[PDB]
Amino acid sequence: DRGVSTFSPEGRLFQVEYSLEAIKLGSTAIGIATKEGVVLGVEKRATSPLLESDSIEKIVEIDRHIGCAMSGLTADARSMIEHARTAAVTHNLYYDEDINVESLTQSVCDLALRFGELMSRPFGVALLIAGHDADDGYQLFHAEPSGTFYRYNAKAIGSGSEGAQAELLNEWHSSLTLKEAELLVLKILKQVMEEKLDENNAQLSCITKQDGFKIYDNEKTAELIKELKEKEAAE
Amino acid sequence: NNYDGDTVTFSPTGRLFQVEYALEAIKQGSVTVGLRSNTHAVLVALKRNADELSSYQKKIIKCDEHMGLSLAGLAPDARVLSNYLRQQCNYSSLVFNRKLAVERAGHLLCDKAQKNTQSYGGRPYGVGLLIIGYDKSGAHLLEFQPSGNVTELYGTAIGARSQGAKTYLERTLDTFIKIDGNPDELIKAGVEAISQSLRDESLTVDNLSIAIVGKDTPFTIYDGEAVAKYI
Amino acid sequence: QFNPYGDNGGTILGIAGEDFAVLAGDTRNITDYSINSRYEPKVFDCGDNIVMSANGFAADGDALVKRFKNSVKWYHFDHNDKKLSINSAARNIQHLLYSRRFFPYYVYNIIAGLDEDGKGAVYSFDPVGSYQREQCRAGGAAASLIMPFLDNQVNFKNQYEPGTNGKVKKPLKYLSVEEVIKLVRDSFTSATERHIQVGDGLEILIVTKDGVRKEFYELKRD
Amino acid sequence: MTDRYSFSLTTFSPSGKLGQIDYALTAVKQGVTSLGIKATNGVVIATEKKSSSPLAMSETLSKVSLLTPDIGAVYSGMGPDYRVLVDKSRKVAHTSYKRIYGEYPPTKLLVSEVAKIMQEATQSGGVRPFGVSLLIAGHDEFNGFSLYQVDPSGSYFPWKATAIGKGSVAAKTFLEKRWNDELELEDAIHIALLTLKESVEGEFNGDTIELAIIGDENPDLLGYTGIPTDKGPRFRKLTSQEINDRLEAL
Amino acid sequence: TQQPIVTGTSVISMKYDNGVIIAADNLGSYGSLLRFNGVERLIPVGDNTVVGISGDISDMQHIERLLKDLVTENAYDNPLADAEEALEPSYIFEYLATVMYQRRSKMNPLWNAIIVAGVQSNGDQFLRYVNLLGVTYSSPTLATGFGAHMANPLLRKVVDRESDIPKTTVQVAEEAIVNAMRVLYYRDARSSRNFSLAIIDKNTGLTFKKNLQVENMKWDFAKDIKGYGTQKI
Amino acid sequence: TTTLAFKFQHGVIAAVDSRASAGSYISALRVNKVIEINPYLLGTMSGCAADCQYWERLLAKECRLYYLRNGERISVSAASKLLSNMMCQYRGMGLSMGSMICGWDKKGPGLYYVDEHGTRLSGNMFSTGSGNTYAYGVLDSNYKWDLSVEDALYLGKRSILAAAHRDAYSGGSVNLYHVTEDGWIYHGNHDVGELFWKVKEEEGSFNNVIG
Amino acid sequence: GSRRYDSRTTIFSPEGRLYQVEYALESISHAGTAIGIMASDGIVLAAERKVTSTLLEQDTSTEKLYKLNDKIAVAVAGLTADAEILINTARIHAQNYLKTYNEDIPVEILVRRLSDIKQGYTQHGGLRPFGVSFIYAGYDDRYGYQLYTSNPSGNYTGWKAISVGANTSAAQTLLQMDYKDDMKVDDAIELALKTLSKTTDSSALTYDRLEFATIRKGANDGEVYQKIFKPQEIKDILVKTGIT
Amino acid sequence: GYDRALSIFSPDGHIFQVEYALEAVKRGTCAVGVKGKNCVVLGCERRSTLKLQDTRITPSKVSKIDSHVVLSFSGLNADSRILIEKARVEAQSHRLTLEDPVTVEYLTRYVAGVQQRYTQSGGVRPFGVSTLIAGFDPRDDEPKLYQTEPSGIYSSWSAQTIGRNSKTVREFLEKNYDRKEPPATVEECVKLTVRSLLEVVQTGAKNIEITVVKPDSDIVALSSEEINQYVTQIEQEKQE
Ligand SMILES: [Mg+2]
Ligand SMILES: [Mg+2]
Repeated sequence: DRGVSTFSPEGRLFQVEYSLEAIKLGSTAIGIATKEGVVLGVEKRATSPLLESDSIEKIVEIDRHIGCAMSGLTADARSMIEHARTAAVTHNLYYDEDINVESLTQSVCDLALRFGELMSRPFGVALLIAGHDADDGYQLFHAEPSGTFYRYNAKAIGSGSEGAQAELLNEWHSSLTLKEAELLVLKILKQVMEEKLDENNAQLSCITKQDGFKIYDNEKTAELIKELKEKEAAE
Repeated sequence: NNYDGDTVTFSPTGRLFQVEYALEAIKQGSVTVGLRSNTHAVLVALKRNADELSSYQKKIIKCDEHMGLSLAGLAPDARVLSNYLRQQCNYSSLVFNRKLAVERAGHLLCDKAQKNTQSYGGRPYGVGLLIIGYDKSGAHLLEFQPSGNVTELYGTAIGARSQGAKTYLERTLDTFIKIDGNPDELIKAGVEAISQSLRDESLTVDNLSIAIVGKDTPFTIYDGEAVAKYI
Repeated sequence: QFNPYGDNGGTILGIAGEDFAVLAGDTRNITDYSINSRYEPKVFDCGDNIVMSANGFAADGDALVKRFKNSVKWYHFDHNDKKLSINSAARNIQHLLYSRRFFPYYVYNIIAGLDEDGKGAVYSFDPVGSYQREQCRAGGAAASLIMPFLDNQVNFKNQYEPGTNGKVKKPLKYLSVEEVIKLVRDSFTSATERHIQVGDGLEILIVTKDGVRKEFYELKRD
Repeated sequence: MTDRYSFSLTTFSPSGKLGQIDYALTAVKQGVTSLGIKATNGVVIATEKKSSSPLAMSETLSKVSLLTPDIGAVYSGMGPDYRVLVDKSRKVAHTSYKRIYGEYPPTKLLVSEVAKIMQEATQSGGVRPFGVSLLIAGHDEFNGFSLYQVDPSGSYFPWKATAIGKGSVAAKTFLEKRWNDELELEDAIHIALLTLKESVEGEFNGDTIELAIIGDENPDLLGYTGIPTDKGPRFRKLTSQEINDRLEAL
Repeated sequence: TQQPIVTGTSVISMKYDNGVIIAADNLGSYGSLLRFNGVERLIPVGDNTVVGISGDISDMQHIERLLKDLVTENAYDNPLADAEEALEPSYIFEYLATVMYQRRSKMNPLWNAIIVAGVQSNGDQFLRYVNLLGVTYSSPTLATGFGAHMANPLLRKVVDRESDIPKTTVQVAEEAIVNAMRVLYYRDARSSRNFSLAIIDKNTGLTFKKNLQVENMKWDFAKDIKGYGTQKI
Repeated sequence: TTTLAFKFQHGVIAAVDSRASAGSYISALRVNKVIEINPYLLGTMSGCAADCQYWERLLAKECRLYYLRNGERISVSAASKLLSNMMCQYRGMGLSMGSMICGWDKKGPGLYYVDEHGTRLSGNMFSTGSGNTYAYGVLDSNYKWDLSVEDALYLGKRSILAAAHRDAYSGGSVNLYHVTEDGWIYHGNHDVGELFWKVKEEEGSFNNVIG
Repeated sequence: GSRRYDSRTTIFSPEGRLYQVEYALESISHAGTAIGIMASDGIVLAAERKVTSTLLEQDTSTEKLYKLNDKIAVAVAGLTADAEILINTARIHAQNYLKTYNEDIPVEILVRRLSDIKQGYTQHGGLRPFGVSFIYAGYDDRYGYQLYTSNPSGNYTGWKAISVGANTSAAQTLLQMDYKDDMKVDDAIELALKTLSKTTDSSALTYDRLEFATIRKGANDGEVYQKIFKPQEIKDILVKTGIT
Repeated sequence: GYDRALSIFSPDGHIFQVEYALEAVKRGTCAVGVKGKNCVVLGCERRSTLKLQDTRITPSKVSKIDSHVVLSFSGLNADSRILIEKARVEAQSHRLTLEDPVTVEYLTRYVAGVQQRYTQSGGVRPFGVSTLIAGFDPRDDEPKLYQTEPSGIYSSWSAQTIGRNSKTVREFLEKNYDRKEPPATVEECVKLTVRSLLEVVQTGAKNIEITVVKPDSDIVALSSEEINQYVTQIEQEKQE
């Protein structure tokens, strides 16, 4: 056939480029970073009404100060999360402190290109890693299967990503509040989702310095959705 | 064509296409410039962002107090190679109480890259490196290609549109080599060199990355408002 | 039979002030009844405003210091040039020591610096990795000669206020760097008189927010 | 380096055929004819010494080989494959039997060990099957005289008499007409020589024919005296003269 | 773990104003047997370093080969092997000290006591000790074995501290070293009269002196010594 | 050294001395012999301080990872078991560890003794160290399940004092901890020298000692 | 490198089938038919040797029926050499169990073990599967008399009566027609031979083309006896049942 | 060792080996899981192409992983045994190291992890198996039902079906299963499970297996006659 670590004539790794196509088929995940916190939101996308939607876990805690959202082949994310949690806790063991968000992200991205003929293929999932540390404040990173990670003020991944990213391009500014970010994620999720957005098929979360990483209750999110509907009807 | 499926295969004309494709990844990468005098050596790098919300990808990596490099191509491969350099620099210090010569560092990088071009299963590195350093024989600038070829130069550039900066340095050769004991003027020449590779975009405060090493100057990277002075 | 361990003598002393810290140690290196060197530095600046001394078997002490200095270097590389706090350094050293739990570094180690609130800090280690923060700690050969004196003159132990007759303790007033250095010098001058492995010279490293400063004093050479 | 062929080179085709085994059998078919006949008091195995050149000393090339003192082997197909199988068969008779039980293995079990080796070359990674069919003749106390065929697949069958290689189809028909359950060893040798003449084109004599027997114990070939229970090997290779003597009574 | 078989006794050394001096006798003892009389225990590395070794001779010969290989390896792909990137005393010492400590940490030591004497690129004197335990120390005077007990006291009378080094000439330093070697010959039962002496000076380079002998010895007073107390004859 | 811990109506008390000796020489007057694994788990320490510190801080890592994976706080039984299984790996190697794992989980307050042998015992009361026999005497004669938090704290405090007085290798100061379902609560450092005279006067005990 | 020559023996087809397993089953369909019939008082194993010769030494020959231990036997369909590898492994497993628990291995446990080995070759290793299908006839004190089959996929199932090898479609229909639950060994013996006689590709069914075995509690009192039939005994039972 | 990357991405971002493993599941006999208010029922299809089968000894479709958790599947039978064995070992390993039995979710997560591992490890192919894992957590009376598939994804279901014609029985369950009021009793839960299989099965004879799992390690498999009574009652109500 051909090597798994083969370069194309254009100078790209075939397998890495193909894994990016798998991520495009994944459900939408959006992250928005503010000076009051970073918000993470995901489309759950249940394949059937009999599937209990609260068992869909596409937003995950890595540490008290770091959260993570996923898009693509979500089964691949489990070992990445396990490594991230181990790296975060191990650093606390060695250094009696919280680990930097960038250092955590870099540790996850080191796994990415460990494939060949190590694992047999790249990961088929992209991660939005959000967190806070004392040195660089609130941060949002986009970790890819290429091993590359970009920091973002706001980022969307998944099937509705380019439409959402264009929307995030217009909406984001450096003075956003946490509440404004929450509604903004909900607004853009509602725009790109196939089914009508509600508290059962969409999930919110955030990371603040005080309270750390928190996944939002369906009751809490439902109120924010109702608040969104009213403010859009307000003009 | 039929001979580019893996790195272990020569073409009928004696070419290694996988290595050439890895070389192509460097050409897609953002421009970075290297140049030196007899007292200092300078790296200048144009960082690239994903979009307006994103950060600008870091291009320069410190290897020791007296050595470091800039990258163009696959960033993770630069991290692997720079980590290797950090270890080798460190082995020399711990075992021999000796700072690693820049020329020897180049020889080590050449040999590491070479092993990936002759064996089955692996792939060539998809990144180019510009290594600067100051050792017992003064200032140095190296250009690394993932073919294994390492070259000691007065100045150079790699990445997209790097030919413009390279021609400029070829003209300015006699001038910038003489900039001794003046770090700011040497950086200026590097910033002017990398400017010959720009189109549509210009050098902004979070776009530009500069590093310097010299006689009484540890390897230090300048980003953010620290490079506004040179814009 | 080959004995991989040895005893190079020496004595060290770390005292934590209110906004400073000192780590002192004699410069004499010995084996048995012979002097190897009258000036062989034992306390080192490891960077990030941290000073360190591994007293006991010099070969293991030099190896541990060398490794910790290396751990500082890689902490910078791995975590975006972040400053290594004294408490993080202490925890890291625990793991360096316990990696040899079954073939230990035969050294009693002390580090000194400032905590993240700017206050003086001293951490003390045993050969196998147990550690804890302290205000005052003497280590090495003449540790037993010095510590009782420091309990008395630094923490005012067994000292009460005249007139009360044991009812009111002497209040724990803070000491200046000049006061601490006097106690350090008198500690080593006294140790030098009654301990044969202590002498030749005394080197003190003082740590403040401004950085690391050194002071050297002669001791008796007999 | 490293052997990176850790996958099977013999695989089932859509029709259920194991190609490499079939092709190994084709190589055996091209090989020189060899045969075996079992008598009441012995077994004979025989083949043609197809000399590649007249300058070659064909005595130095042994197609019929002693495996144990009471077991012998002959082949058809690829000679080098046979030679290494004989080396392995001799060794396995010691390692997996004699060093355990203090005696040589019975014919059927040594055949079983050889068969296993050949089967493994049909399934293990990065190897082709052996391109030989073996005829193994032997004797042991509890089973008596026996003759076995072993194919490239590792399958083995016991025979009263059989032939393999070039003219096996014609030779097996010839043996069917002549064989009975009352043959003496000398009768089997006579039939072997008759059968073998049909497949031989050129010279037919003791120097161009290789023939051995499993028969009576040979105390003259033991090499020592003093132990009553040790009576000598039952395997014996016939000399060039001994073959020619029987070709006059042919 | 082993035991030393063929051994070399004291190595002595000291710093002076423009360089260092190092000396060691030419004997290879086999217990109390003075077996080998032509053993060179001072091994020069280039033109700026001399490594003096005591203890096990088979291990000394091994170290000698490591140093020889070090010079070969340093020259590889090194245009400045005879200039800026030549081996320094500090490089050579640190390498040996790394090896010695690693070997003791595997419980298979090189049964030696080593003194590396030399002059650095910048003209600084280098003098440092390392032994089978990986223990290192530096001093204006350094000596191994018996030399530590008898030579150091004499050499320290010349250079008692760092400030005495600039005041000490090569003639005074060599004289002190030569006297110390005589004292060791009087008092060390595993010493020989023949020795080697090396001077590494920042101006005059490496001067290696072979086939030296202890001379000007005092023995005449022995004729008057009779008995062990009461005997007069 | 003297450490104890016991279960009672409103949780578990944990009390320890503070002395460390190198032969007859008192190397430390103030070591922390309680390890704050996490906000709901405590570990006392006897034996080698390094083994206790290292393996129990590593236990905290495992307990935190457990909570992240399962989204639920680890039990005292499971935590104590993880620790005992670490010990069994270095079984025979020479580790020295004797600690009480104290906590509050679903089954209520919990207390497990764990040592280097791999022993793991559930119980209402434990005491380890060179002065444990003295502490057991005070505990056994005054312990009830019906104890108030105030009286229980004093009991553990008084039991350490008993050991500190008689045992030469126990003393310095007393560290108290109270473990609730909302987490552990630190109840201070108490100098034995000052505590002895205080208790002697108020309680009338230690008549034989002149004060 | 080596990848070029890799057939990839352990992959799914687009339809979700294992190529090599399917092709191994195709191979087995050309092997001599083997039949197993379970009765209330024992089990019968009957099998057809493939186009034999008159010069084949039948009385010392074994290509179909093998003994695993005193309580369990197997009938083989496919590559005989492949079968012997598995058979020896099964014999060792039975003895391992006996050594460990001091009890004879239950039939299913042995069957599961061999079937797991077959399975492994279809999922990992990159080797061709064993081209073998087994019929297991055995007895233990839990389930009594048991028949199982396993094929190259590593899948195994229990049966009252079953065939493997050639003409299993025709054979299974004939067995399904005449089999009853209250059947006895002597009746099962007859059914097996009658089924082979009708499904055989040969002109006539004779003793030299058959291997036969029974597992009976027809052993003196509460115990089980395995009987591998001799050539003369197969000739007698053929006359008794009225086939020759 | 054999290290060949069998599960790899294609240009369109698909891992065909994982997708072809799902086709093996599609071929497998139908399995269904329905959780009531105080129980979970696992129904399984038995294809009647195989008669003369010995049902005493033939591997049953539902397997106990522990005394309180069960596992059924659709797909390759041989593959499922490996997952079952691993699950059973992990269940005992958990009891031994943590002193509590596994939760149903934990056991599911483990099995799903094994399946995932076999989609990006060298030299191995994915499991051609989807599983339904059901039971009750220790000292808990809330029913649990999970599903896993070759890719390694898993999720909780009020009711779910896998295997051949699972599209049809899922269609039935989606219109017949009410979340606000799940089958209140064991009877209602079993009845709904049998009804769902009768949409696909053929004959309601020995083709339907039913296993009821109740809290506190109360697991029982229904017999032919017990199931036959459900089959009888369903069609008699249907004749109207
Ligand atoms: Mg003194
Ligand atoms: Mg006491």
